[PDB]
Amino acid sequence: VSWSDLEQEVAQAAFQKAYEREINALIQDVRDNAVQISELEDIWRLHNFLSAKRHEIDGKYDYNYSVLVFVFATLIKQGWLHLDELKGLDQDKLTKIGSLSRM
Amino acid sequence: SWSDLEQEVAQAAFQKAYEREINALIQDVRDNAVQISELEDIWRLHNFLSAKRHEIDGKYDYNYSVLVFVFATLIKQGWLHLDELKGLDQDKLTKIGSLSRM
Repeated sequence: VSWSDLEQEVAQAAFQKAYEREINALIQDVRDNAVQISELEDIWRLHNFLSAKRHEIDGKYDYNYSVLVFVFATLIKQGWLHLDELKGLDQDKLTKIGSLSRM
Repeated sequence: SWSDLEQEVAQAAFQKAYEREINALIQDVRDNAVQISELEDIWRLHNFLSAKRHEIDGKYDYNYSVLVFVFATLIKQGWLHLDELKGLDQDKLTKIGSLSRM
């Protein structure tokens, strides 16, 4: 509850940063797989991968301030974001989000 | 009622048309997975792989009780021509052909 005007600006920032980082990494993966595709089973493994990733990406980047404390905590736990990049938020948030990365 | 060698010419025509479509698919999934630029390109590739996995799994039903319908489809899709089924009884070919026209 309660997000400043610039807290909202630094939130969108850290969101789009971790977002772009993960998309690009995905973009490389789908490329680096086009090489080792020999059998049809390799295509099914690519389909399965695109399924799992699409489901995670569509539901993980939920820009909703009421759960955005949990979203950021995940990204931190996955390396797509560090507390250093959320610099600008109130302190209970930074302290809270941190405690949630290791939970 | 399928002969002993009708079964062999069936396996032949089946897996050949299969290879043509699988090989062609492997090229598409390769050529497209490379030219991906934005994220929207990956979701479109995902949708394609979804529809194809569903179509391919249900397209190649090697079941002699419906294999008259499977072959007729492949012919309507270019993965096979009646010329390649010429080992079958002249009466099946007439049926299979008529289903290509539907």
